[PDB]
Formats: sequence, structure tokens, C-alpha cells
Amino acid sequence: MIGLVGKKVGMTRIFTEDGVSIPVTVIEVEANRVTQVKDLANDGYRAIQVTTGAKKANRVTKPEAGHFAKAGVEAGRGLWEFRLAEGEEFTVGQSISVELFADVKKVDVTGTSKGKGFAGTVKRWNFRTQDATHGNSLSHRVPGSIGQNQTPGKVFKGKKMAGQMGNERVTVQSLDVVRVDAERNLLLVKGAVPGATGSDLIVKPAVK
Amino acid sequence: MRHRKSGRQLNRNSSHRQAMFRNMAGSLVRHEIIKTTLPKAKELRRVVEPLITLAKTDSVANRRLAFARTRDNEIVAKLFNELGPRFASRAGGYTRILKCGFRAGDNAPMAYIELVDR
Amino acid sequence: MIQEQTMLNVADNSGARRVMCIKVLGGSHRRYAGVGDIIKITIKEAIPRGKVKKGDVLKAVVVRTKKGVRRPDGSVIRFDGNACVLLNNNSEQPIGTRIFGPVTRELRSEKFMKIISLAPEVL
Amino acid sequence: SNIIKQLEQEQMKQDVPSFRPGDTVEVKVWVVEGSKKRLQAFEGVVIAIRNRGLHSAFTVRKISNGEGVERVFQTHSPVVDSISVKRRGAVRKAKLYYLRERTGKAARIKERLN
Amino acid sequence: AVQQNKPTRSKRGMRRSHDALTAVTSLSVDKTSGEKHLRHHITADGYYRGRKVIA
RNA sequence: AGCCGAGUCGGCCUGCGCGGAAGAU
RNA sequence: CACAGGUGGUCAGGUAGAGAAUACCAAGGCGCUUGAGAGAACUCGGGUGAAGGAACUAGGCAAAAUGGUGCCGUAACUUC
RNA sequence: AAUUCCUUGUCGGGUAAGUUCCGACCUGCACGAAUGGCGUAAUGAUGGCCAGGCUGUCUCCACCCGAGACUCAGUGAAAUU
RNA sequence: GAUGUCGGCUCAUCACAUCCUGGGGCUGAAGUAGGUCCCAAGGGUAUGGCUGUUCGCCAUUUAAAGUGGUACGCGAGCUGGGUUUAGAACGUCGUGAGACAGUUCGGUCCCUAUCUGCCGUGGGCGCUGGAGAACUGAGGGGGGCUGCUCCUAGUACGAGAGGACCGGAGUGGACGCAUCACUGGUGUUCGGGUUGUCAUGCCAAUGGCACUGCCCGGUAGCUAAAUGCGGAAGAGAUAAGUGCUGAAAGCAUCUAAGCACGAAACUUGCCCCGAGAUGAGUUCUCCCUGACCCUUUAAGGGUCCUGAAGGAACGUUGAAGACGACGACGUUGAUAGGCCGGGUGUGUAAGCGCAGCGAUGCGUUGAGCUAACCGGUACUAAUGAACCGUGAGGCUUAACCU
Ligand SMILES: *C(=O)[C@H](CCSC)NC=O
Repeated sequence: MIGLVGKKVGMTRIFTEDGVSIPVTVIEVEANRVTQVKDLANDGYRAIQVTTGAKKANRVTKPEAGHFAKAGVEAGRGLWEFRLAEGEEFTVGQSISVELFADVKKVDVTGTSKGKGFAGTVKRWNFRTQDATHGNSLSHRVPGSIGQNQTPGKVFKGKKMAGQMGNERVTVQSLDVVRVDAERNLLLVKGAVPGATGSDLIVKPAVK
Repeated sequence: MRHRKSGRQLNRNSSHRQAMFRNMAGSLVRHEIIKTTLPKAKELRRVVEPLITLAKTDSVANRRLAFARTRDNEIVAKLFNELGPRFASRAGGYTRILKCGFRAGDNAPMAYIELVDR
Repeated sequence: MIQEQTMLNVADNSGARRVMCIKVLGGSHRRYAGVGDIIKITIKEAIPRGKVKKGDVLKAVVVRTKKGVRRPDGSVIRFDGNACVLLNNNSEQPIGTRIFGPVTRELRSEKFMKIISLAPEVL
Repeated sequence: SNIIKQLEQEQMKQDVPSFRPGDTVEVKVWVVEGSKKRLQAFEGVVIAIRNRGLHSAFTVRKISNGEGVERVFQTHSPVVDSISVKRRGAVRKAKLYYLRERTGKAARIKERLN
Repeated sequence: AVQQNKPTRSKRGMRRSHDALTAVTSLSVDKTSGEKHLRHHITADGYYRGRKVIA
């Protein structure tokens, strides 16, 4: 099924009457507006494209403005796409709200993770450190050996080394849906999700 | 990583940083326009403007606090007798930075910093 | 958080005073033991005419720790030391007849009801 | 964040009495044993307080049956039924961790009666 | 660690193919005096955005 | 052979194939 | 080499201190002849650490620890 | 045994578990009396073994304060081929 | 005219003669538990005492603690206990200098990476008028482990003692990804106590130096010991193996023609990269509609007028970052600093008055001070311009419009 685009607000907790504390992530989901429908005859597959949010006029270039004016909707801060299943239909200009998740029990959430920059093997791949005493000579956090002798005489592809860590696309699966609030455009899920406060999130019904 | 942190190290240690900025605040208050490096000028605002905010209310306690933070009675007297009254009805922004060229000895970028009613 | 070489006090009247942990039972490569877990021990100090001697090898269960336990609402309970109760190596039942000090509700199982019933206070 | 502030203010208690580090307090908590529910009491000295809105907490220390015990309570949980103040103490610090090394007459605390 | 063969002038040039300098795109003209200056900088006489700032 | 009507049994010499056949970038 | 090395004699202020030890100052003398920014892995010199406490290692290597004055008190053995 | 190949000899003590350590037996491959034999209080930046205290030595690493590494301007090497 | 040789540490990759988990045939296989052979390499596969040891013996665990190749893998990656220099001693051999795959104590481990390789990150040109966005998926990588309790059932089986297949439900060990609401560590940029000495004329009050002088608490950020989630179920074609119908060979026979089952191995289903895929793909939107001259007459060279869509540069900067790169914003404005209100931490400031001989105590007073946080606000700095990029886009053939 289709999903929605939202924004990460923060983390809090919910108290139950039996004395349990549920930690939750709060996601703000405004209305998603349909900009384009893609079908088999003209494109070769079946999907919808949506926008959300708002954008200032003097930051919208003429190509983008023309694309929005064809559909007849106000400009937003981005464009995203979702694939369709058999027996699902939509029309251009239509609005989709967070009441779509009224009866769903579990979701998958996708976002961009925090960036750590250039990282060593101890932090990036969980290598073990060598001795801090007993005569070690300048080799405390270094990686060690990286190969064999004259046979094969090279380094194999895919070796684990130091480099950039984080700032990439990540998915976390099968989170319980704790609350759906339609008068305030809120969705509350159990547990942690990738990203930092204020980043964009994609929410879908669970595949497993 | 330095996520959400504030402050400039300037290739020094803390005692040296503190002493240098004390001296520079004194010089700015005394002359009302000085020439220095751009990062230093950007750091000096956060030290000089709070003193001017403090000097808008005159009391023995406030004078003693200013003395603790400057260690100069001439500077204290100027702050509480001339600059507070001058700025009584302004909400922040008492200084101004203007970029000038590059230094001949080592090619450092340079700027003037001055009080806004000189 | 109990591991190999840890020393513990004894919370029963079987005769032992100080014991040392020599293995954390369970699965392969297991690190720590907490409140409610069973460990293997050797006796390092005993009183003259008790039911156990210095140098024996037995089993025991942990009843108090300095790290503590968490509760479903996020609370904690901590103690000032580490203490245990001695069990029989084959049947896994207590050797003593009395229990000294408080215990916790983590032990409320079909395996440790004698301890729960003999304790002076269950927190 | 206004959104989170609103979500948080609808779960808070409004009956909590006022207390300070160094006082003696009694706390009543719920206990479930099978299909039965009852209340159990915990009394002792307050050594630390954390003021963090819906996320506030406080820590209590006592000596029980020859052993020292400490408990960290979350202030706005419904497991806690009631809090009461039995004595008022006179101290200078905000945290009283030095009491962990004291016993008996050396651990006494003077009375305030402000 | 040192070389086993002497590198060639062709390789020298290929490595240096990233070393050229860049010139300033354009200058700015003050609205009162007519001098040329670096954008967002003061002039050599003491003007900025039409006003005399330094004597 | 199995339960009525043309073939059926087992040794010999010789041509070409089949199994016996598990290793390290 | 305008080199973190080597080279005999004389003079001896104040407060605290057993002291020519050590800390902070006086008279006097200096900031060591490339600088300016940034705030990654890794290397050098240091500060702090939940629970455990030699399980490390050829080996407690290295670190951590003890540390002043007055008084009470102090074992086997001994060439006393 | 600073001496013993066979050998981690056999018996006792210390540890949950001791080819090293301490006490004994005598089958001394191949001890032995001024190229000295057996003992000995005190002394040692001397070789071996066990304990109390203590800890980032370790389970298993986390954060921070400084000097390089990185970028701009000035000067400006080496082994090898 | 030099290819560093035992054991340990760090980090690995392949084979199958398979240690565990998966599927089977025979049993001198009643059940539980075993013995032997065939198929299968997806994932997994101990901590200590002694000794320089690899081995080995011993203690206590585990579903299990596989066997081999890779200069007996790995010193321009680390160690230096052992072998294998110069000092000294014992036993033994020699008249002696000395000697012993016999013992014992001591004993300097160098190199700033040009080329290949590997992990990350940019600049150029191409893809046929130029520009801003969203995608398809040829191809490539990651992941794949397993214990114990309960029901079925004290049933099937068995003289009894014992005790299941098949199918359901719960709770753990080890490993991997993300995050900071809770429990905690750090927090030389926040508050306080205190020892020695120097200064601001002096009292009172403050600052500098002694490892942040020595200490006690602690905001934001980063973070594990903290707390969420994962390994699948389904589908196709099969291995060893089990079958249906059926002749050659009037019977029988899983095979020769036909038909059906069958495993953590194979191809998919889950997650990430991906059109330099030169075989350079698709869809939506936007911009440009002027005059002349020469010549060797063509995908030709030049002059005047014109300069779009968009981009780059500069400035204020970020939970983005070695530098480049990526994201937000530039008066039609909340991008940074300051300023106003709040919150958080520390813990009752200074000045004045009262009590006391005094050190000190009490009131004003939960006072004063308060970084990186939350909600607001144009006071300061983000300047009009200038620069790059053009002027309707080749040839041949086919099918449709005129
Ligand atoms: C033999 O004794 C050994 C051989 C050296 S071969 C490189 N040398 C010892 O000094």
C-alpha cells in the first residue's frame, strides 16, 4: 500500500494505567497532495507523485512552478513517489491525510542517519585494540595485518578499512503504532528512528 | 565531532584566552575603534556587549562585578558614566565590524571594530 | 553484574562467609550474572562447625547486587553489596534453614519459593 | 517545542507536595501478588532531586535489616500513590552522597523547623 | 620507501594539471567616490557603501 | 515364460562405449 | 651550525619552612628569529571513569597507592 | 642440587585446577673437604615462589585539555633511479 | 655484490576426506538413547592452572569446542619469552689454549610510500539546441546461528522401569543496525568550599600563580553498562532417496516414451548502491522567432544589434565536513551575533541592621550568578550592480497530413 511523508519532532513517553512507560517518537504528518499519476500506457508502470509543506515564492524556479500549475496545487518543499497495487486509484489534486493509518498495527520508517565523518576501524567495524603496555611501539589503535604473502600477492576487494561513516539512507522495520491523532496531524510510534530533529521521514505499512 | 558546540580555541589554552580578551575589551572601550583579525573581532562581541548591558543600572554591586571582569577603574568609570547613558534606549547591537584587506607579514584577513555612535 | 573472580557475601546460615565465582552458567561466551541467575562457586572462608567446608565446589543463586534492577516504569533498586544463597549441586535446593536481609520480587518463581517464604522482607 | 509541551502537560499530576534534600519522607506504592492489589510503604532520607518536568525524579536511602538500600522514583508515574513528609532537615548542599560512608551517630541530620 | 624507476616529464605535467590559479571575477564601484574595491570590503580612501568611515 | 502355437537356453573369440574417480585466489 | 650537551672561583633580600629543599615575590633580567586558521582518522604528553579487581603478561612491564610532628605499642632469630 | 640424562622420578603441603616453589626419600648417568666441606645474625638498583592494600594491566573501551597531522602566505632538503 | 627462520597478538581468505544444525537407506532399530553408510560448505564452532612452548595433562562450561592449504598466511603491522655473538659459574672431556642438539644468571629489533593493490572523496570531457526535477533497472554488495520451559500427553510403545514422532505457544545466549525518552560516564567554556603567597593606598570586597593548586556538584553535545528493532514465512528448479502407469523380454521391472513427490546448498522473496548500462534509457515542466559582407561554395570565415531559462562568484552560516563536496538564508529577511521572557544548575550574594568580649550566628532572602537549551524580537552584519551561458537547433529512407 501507499505511505506518507512526515517530519521528526522529538521523543517523549506515554504512561499507562497499569504502570508501564512506553517510549515514543513523535512524527508530524500534514496533508500530502497528488501532483502526477503514472500509468502503463504512457510510462510503463503504476505510481503516484506527491508533495507536502510550503515554499517561498522567490525560491521556486519557473520549471517547478509550471509543473505545479499543471496539477493546480500550491508549491511544497519536495516531490516523492509511491508504487500502486492492483485496485488502487487516485486523481490529480487529491489530498491524503494521516487518517490512512487508522487500522494499521505496525509500520516501517525510513530516513537519513547522523553523520560522523572520517572514522577508524575500532569505531567503524568494532576491531579490537592491541596492548597499551608491555612494550607496544606506536601501534595501539592501528588495524594490524591486511593480507598474506606472495600467494596471492594483493589485497582482496571489500576489505574493512577506515573511512566515512554515517549520513546515508537507513530503514527500521516493524514498529508498533501507538497513537493516531487527526485533529493535530500527529503519529506516535514506539522506539527510535533514524535521523536528527527536524529531518524528513517516510512511513509505510509493514512488509513482513 | 563538534555538534551544536560554541566557542573558538584559537590555538591557545584557556588562561591565555581569558587574559587576551580582557586586554582587548579594555582597549576597545578606551579608543572606540581598533584593528584586528576577523575571527578575533567576531569573538570580541560576546565579551564586550554584556558589559555595556551591565552598565545600564548603577549600583555598588554592579560596579564591583565590572571591576572583577576588567580590573581597571578608568574603564569602569567610563562604562558607568558615559556609555550606559549613551546606549540607554537601544536593544543590543552596540558594535560594528568592517572588513579591510590582508596583512603584509603573513596574509591574515583583517577588520576594524567600532562602537556604533563614534 | 557478576563475573569470574568476583567475591560475594552469603545470605544464609549454612556456615560459609565468603565465596568466589568460577563460572557463569547458561550459554556459550556468556559474560554477566544478575539477580535470579545461577552460578558455580568455590568456598574461601567458613566458620568452624557448619555444614560446609573451605574448598568445596557448589552452585548458588544471586539475590542482591550493587548495580540493581530496573522496573517497568523506569525505576531502580540498588544495594550496598553482592550476596548469594548456597544450593545443592544436583537438586538445586537450599542448604540452610534461614535467610538474612531483604530480597526482591524477581525470585517469585516455582524454583525459589522457599527463599521467598523464608525471607524477612520482599521489596 | 510547543507540540511536545502540549503532549506532556496533559499527563502531569497536580497534587505533589513540596520537599527538599535532607527531609524524611514516606512513599506508598502499589504491589500486585496474583489477583490482589495492595499498598506498601518506604520511608527514609532524601539525598537527590531531578527537576525535569514530566521527567522528574528523586532518590531515597534507608537501612533495612542490617543492609543499606536506595530507590529512585519517577515522580509522575501512577505506581506511586502518595508522598508524605515526616521531618525537615538542615543542610547546605544539593546532593548528599557523602552519607554513603557514614553510619550511626555520625550520620545524624539536624532539624530545620523553618 | 623509494621509487624503482625514474618518473617522466609527462607524468610531472599530468600531476601539475590541477595547480592553476583563479582570478577575481569582477570588482565593485562605490556609489559616491567612484573607486574600485573588493565586494564587501572598504576602499583605499576609507569609503563603504557611500559613506566615509575612516579618516 | 505365464496361467497355447514359433522359437528359447548358456558357454567361446573379438570392435567401441559404462562404474571404480576426493583440494585448496 | 646563532646546536635542548660540557666548563673552576666569589656574592646570598622578604613571607611560610629543619633547610643552600619546595611555592609565591624584591633588585635585576627575559617571552627562547616563521606566522594565520580549522577543530577528521592516527601518533606524542596529560585529567576523569558505572560494575568487576591480575581474569593481562615470559614476568603486576607500566600505572595506581604509602608519605609530617608528638605520644601509646611492637614477634621469631641474634655475633647481644 | 647454579651439579640428575631417563624425568613433569615417588611421597607430603599450598590452588577449583601448580612441568615453577617449599619439606623429605637415596637408584649420586656424572657431590665431597684451602682450583676448600657443612652452617650462619646483618647487608643487596642480585635469582625463584606466596599474600594484604591498590589500580584502565585486562572483560571493553568512552569523553575531555594541550602539541603535530589538514587549509592559506614566505623559505626550502634526502635515500633511490 | 643478503629471499629475517619458533611461539604469542591484530587481521584474515579458500578446500571438503562434515564437529553442530538440515535431508535420507540398513540395523543383532519395541520406546528413550545408540551403531554404520549416502547427500549437503548457508551460518556457527570455550574460559582458566602449569610450562618460552606448538602439543599435552588437569578444573569447570557448550548444540558443538572439525581436519587441512595460503613463504609450516601475516616483523617496510606490534612483541622479543626460546634458538644463534662478546661477561660469569657448575657437572663432564683435555697437560693446555679451549670445548659440550648438557645446565644456570645478564644481554641496542632502522625506513617521511614513486608504481600495482585496497578503503574513502573530488576536478574534466562525453551522451548531438540549452536548462530544472522525478524515475526504470542491466549489474553488484549485505544478511542467513542456536538453547531451555509449557500444551498436544503421562497419550503411541513397553512385563515393569521409562517415555516419543508430527503440530502449536513463550522466554533466553552470541552477533548486527539505529537512537538519547529513561538509568549512568565525561563535561580545564556554569556555581560553590578551602591551604600558601603577591597585588589593587588601607578595612571590607576581588584578581593572578602553585598539574584545572587541591576538591564537591553539574547544562548542551558525544556516548554503553542504557532500549527499540532484525535472521523469517511463501514461490520455482533439484541432490541422495521414495513412487505411478509400461514394453524391449507373453511374466517381472521407478525408465527406454509418458506422470508425481523431495533439503539451512541453487534462482527469487528482505535491506543498500546503481544509465561512463559508450548498448550513455524514459516521463513532466521552462527559454531563445535580428540586419549585413567575403570567399577556394561549406556541418565555411567575419561585422553590427542582442544576452533569455538558468548557473557561478561574494557575504551570514549548519545536528554537513580533513580540503573540495552537500543543505539553509541575503531587507518583498529570523541566516548568525546581541537583546527580552522562561527553563536548568549551584545553593540563602554584596550593602545595611540586630546578638555576642570574640571566632561566628540571625533578618532582609530559596537570595545572587547562570555556556552550547526552548519561545520571541530587525538593534548589528548579510549593497544597487558587474561576470558566464545565446539568437528556433545535421543527412538519408519510411509512414501519415496537406
Ligand atoms: C646459524 O647458527 C645461524 C644461521 C644464520 S642464516 C641467516 N646464525 C647464527 O648466528
